[PDB]
Amino acid sequence: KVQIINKKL
Amino acid sequence: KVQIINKKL
Amino acid sequence: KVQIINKKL
Amino acid sequence: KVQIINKKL
Amino acid sequence: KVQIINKKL
Amino acid sequence: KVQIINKKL
Amino acid sequence: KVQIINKKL
Amino acid sequence: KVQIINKKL
Amino acid sequence: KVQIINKKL
Amino acid sequence: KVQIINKKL
Repeated sequence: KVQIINKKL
Repeated sequence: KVQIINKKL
Repeated sequence: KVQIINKKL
Repeated sequence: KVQIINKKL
Repeated sequence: KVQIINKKL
Repeated sequence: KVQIINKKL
Repeated sequence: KVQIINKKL
Repeated sequence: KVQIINKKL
Repeated sequence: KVQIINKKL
Repeated sequence: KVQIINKKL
């Protein structure tokens, strides 16, 4: 897996 | 796994 | 695993 | 494992 | 394991 | 920037 | 910047 | 900067 | 800076 | 700076 989980609030 | 979990609040 | 868990609050 | 757990509050 | 646990408060 | 540069050879 | 540069050879 | 430079040979 | 430079040969 | 420079040969 190559993955980015990005969450901006 | 290559992964970034990034969370900005 | 290569991983960054980054959390800015 | 290569890992950074970074938490800024 | 190569790891940094960094916590700034 | 949130970025992964992954290169497998 | 949140970044991983991963290179496997 | 939060960064991992990982190189496996 | 939070950083890991990891090199395995 | 929080940093690890790790080199295995």
